[PDB]
Amino acid sequence: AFNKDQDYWANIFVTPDFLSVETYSGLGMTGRDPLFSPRLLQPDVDDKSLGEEILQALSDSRTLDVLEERVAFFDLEKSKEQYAAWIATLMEKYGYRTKRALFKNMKKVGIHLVNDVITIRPSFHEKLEAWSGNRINESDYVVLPADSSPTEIGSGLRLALSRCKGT
Amino acid sequence: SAKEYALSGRELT
Ligand SMILES: [Cl-]
Repeated sequence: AFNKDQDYWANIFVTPDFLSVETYSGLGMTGRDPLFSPRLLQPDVDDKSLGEEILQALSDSRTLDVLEERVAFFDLEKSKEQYAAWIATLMEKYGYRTKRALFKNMKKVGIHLVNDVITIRPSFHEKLEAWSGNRINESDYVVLPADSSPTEIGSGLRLALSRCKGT
Repeated sequence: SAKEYALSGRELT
C-alpha cells in the first residue's frame, strides 16, 4: 500500500453543493493528477464513504520521481488547460453561472499521508481561487494514524472543514 | 515544500 517515506496527497474541495476528493501528485510541488477520474460526492456524504474515498485518492497519489515526468506533469499550458477544464466541469455539473459562484464558498482541505500519519489541514480561503496554509495554525491540523477506519478519516475531514477560514 | 499554498490545480507543499 503506502510506502515508507513516500508522500501521498489528496485535496478536498467543498462547496455547499459538492465535495470533490482529488488525488494530487508531484514532488514538493503537487498538482491535481489528471490520470484519475474526479471523485465527486454529495456535500452530505456519510463519513465512511468519504473516508474510503479519501484513502483511495491518497492511494492514487504519485511521487513524480522521474524528471521528465515532473516537467511534463507541470507544463504550464497543460496545467492551465487542466485547471480551466476542471472549473468548466464543476460549473457545468452544478450549474454555477460564474467562476465566482463556484469558488466563493469553496473550502479546501489538504490531506497528506506520510509514513504512519494522515495530516488533514484546514486552509485559509485567501483569494477566490487560492487557499493558503497561512493563518491556519499547526494546532488546527487534524492528525490521524494512517490505519484509522474510513469513518474516522471522514469524521476528521469534517472537523478540518469546520476549521477552514475564509474571506 | 511548511505552509501550503493551493492555486490553479496546484499546491506548493
Ligand atoms: Cl512546492
